[PDB]
Amino acid sequence: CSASSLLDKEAVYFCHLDIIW
Repeated sequence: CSASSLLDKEAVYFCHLDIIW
């Protein structure tokens, strides 16, 4: 079920990454 409900959590937070860095 969405990898313990992560998948989007990790993709979104890390790609958001504070305005690309």
